[PDB]
Amino acid sequence: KPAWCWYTLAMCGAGYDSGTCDYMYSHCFGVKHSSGGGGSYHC
Ligand SMILES: *[C@@H]1O[C@H](CO)[C@@H](O)[C@H](O)[C@H]1NC(C)=O
Ligand SMILES: *[C@@H]1O[C@H](CO)[C@@H](O)[C@H](O)[C@H]1NC(C)=O
Repeated sequence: KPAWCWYTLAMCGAGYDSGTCDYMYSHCFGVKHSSGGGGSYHC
């Protein structure tokens, strides 16, 4: 994994954050869930 994530422990969401995440929603933990596809950037 990159220098942003760590594992699938799923820290945030369980009080670790203001229930708020970032890199996790980037399909790094497997918690995010959408109807379409997402996971894109305006690079
Ligand atoms: C969550 O963020 C709020 C500010 O938006 C802050 O006041 C609060 O202490 C934070 N809580 C945690 C667990 O990070
Ligand atoms: C596009 O931006 C990404 C970072 O979001 C960067 O890693 C990549 O090198 C950039 N590619 C080009 C062609 O600018």
